[PDB]
Amino acid sequence: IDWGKRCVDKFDIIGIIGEGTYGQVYKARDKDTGEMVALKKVRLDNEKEGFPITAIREIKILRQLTHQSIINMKEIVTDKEGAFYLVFEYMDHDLMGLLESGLVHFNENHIKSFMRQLMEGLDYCHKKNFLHRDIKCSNILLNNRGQIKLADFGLARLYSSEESRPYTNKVITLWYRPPELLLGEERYTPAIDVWSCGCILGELFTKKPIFQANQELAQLELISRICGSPCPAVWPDVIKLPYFNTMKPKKQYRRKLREEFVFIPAAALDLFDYMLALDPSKRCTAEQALQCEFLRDVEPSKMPPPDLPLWQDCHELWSKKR
Amino acid sequence: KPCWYWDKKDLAHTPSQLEGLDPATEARYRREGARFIFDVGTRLGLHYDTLATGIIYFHRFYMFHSFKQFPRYVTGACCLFLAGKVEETPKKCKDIIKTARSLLNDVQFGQFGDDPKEEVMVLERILLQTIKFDLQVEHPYQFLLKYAKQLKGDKNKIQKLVQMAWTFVNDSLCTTLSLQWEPEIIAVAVMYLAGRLCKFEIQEWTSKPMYRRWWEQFVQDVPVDVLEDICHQILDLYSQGK
Ligand SMILES: Nc1ncnc2c1ncn2[C@@H]1O[C@H](COP(=O)(O)OP(=O)(O)O)[C@@H](O)[C@H]1O
Ligand SMILES: [Mg+2]
Ligand SMILES: [Mg+2]
Repeated sequence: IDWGKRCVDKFDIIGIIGEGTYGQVYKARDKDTGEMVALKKVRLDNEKEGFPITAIREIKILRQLTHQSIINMKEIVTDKEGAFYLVFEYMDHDLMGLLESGLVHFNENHIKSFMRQLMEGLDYCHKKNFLHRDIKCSNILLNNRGQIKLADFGLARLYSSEESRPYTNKVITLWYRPPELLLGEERYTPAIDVWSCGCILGELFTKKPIFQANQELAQLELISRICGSPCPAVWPDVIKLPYFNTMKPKKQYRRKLREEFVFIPAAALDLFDYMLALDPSKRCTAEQALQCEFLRDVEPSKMPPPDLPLWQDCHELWSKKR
Repeated sequence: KPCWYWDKKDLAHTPSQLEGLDPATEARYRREGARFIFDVGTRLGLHYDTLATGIIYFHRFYMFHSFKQFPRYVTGACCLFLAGKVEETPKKCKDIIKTARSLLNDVQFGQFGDDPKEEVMVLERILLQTIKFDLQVEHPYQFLLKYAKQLKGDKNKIQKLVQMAWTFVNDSLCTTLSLQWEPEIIAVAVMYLAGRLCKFEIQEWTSKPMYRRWWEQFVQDVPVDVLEDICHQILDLYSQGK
């Protein structure tokens, strides 16, 4: 109802489960209802432009978005006596944590479900005119019921689907950043979020992230050596990009994606291929990913969850600590 | 989402009236606060939507707090400061304070006390709580442009209508109109007022010219009476003089 006014001592604080941009992230429990929540703390006195514009962003966008596969901001409370706390439904894990835990195995059917849910959320989020711009595993939460929620909307923004106007270039973390960004596109599309998810899909089938470098040039090289070199034959508009000439990879590699990942099942591989098209205009939409063979018929509610550790909340922070 | 609209009875029982502030003095306090927000943001070169968002926070703030307890210019600065962040057009609080110093006289700026920046920063917590963290707001400008763009008769008269109605939206922001009616409705009202002052028959610019109630194409269930009411409130700012 009326947010920001109830006191944070309505909650019992259990522990720090995340360190965040503008504050620590806590696991806590509602003292009245017994509900589990996550608290993102917002410190105010340290910073001199007051309440963090990034928290303002998450608040503005999350309030507009209501979907079963997008994290819900329940309310906002305060230290009553002074910081604010953003309150979310508690999610037992995130994907980065689970993966680096080695406490679970995701087979094809788990992957079927995760990708189905993640894609329905992104489609909803794209059909509301928002880009996420920071899709990666630590930003995908999973509860013990096996439900996926897309989270961390701190870098999201409105985009125009009628007009074409310019947006910030440095937006997605590098290992999940698409070729058009790496070549300097500023008038980009929701296709940049699909590329990210394509990386998630591969990363769920293999152990680690699929393209790992430490600089943009080396990153584009890694991409190229598997996805093929950017060139007009597969991507006519590539020549219109600022860094196409300066960032040409070592060779003109031919695409070898279906070879380098032959362990991935056929239906999945087709999706993987289609999500990792170099040319964003050839890349599937979220809606198209969902019409593909791999996800078309998939109904997550009628599928059993993987057996997730009920005794250990596998979040990014916990993993890199141990 | 909360409810942000009050009737006439409610507006006559604001926290400022309850503490004995006369209606005329509260009306002047809101004008002054609103024009102050408008003038500071303009000198900082801010988007008209950013000014409007600031002013709407301002009008909402004083449905919950009294002017006798919260000096109006400090709140004004706080609301513009917050609006900038919300509308993705940030200005440093230090810039808002200098501009405020520039535009106010000594007594007026006295409101900010010994540490002007820190009076703004502490108010921001209270502001955010009062507006219930409902940050997103829409204004009549966008609807005025959307509706006028579907009018078809005379390119020149239509532009005169839009320009003058635009000015009335600016005026309307100095009044509690945004606490009374949705932006769409205000947008229709300023078109209606401009049309009458310009002796324009707006019906004739639509697909149904024989129908005097031309606005039903844009908004549902708005009686003439409400439009005339909005007109009188706006016209009151051109009071005898002014
Ligand atoms: N609702 C939640 N439930 C459980 N853990 C969460 C929740 N939200 C965030 N976390 C944990 O906190 C971490 C950081 O939160 P996030 O929203 O991603 O912000 P940021 O990445 O900007 O710091 C996430 O990786 C996740 O592990
Ligand atoms: Mg994150
Ligand atoms: Mg983030």
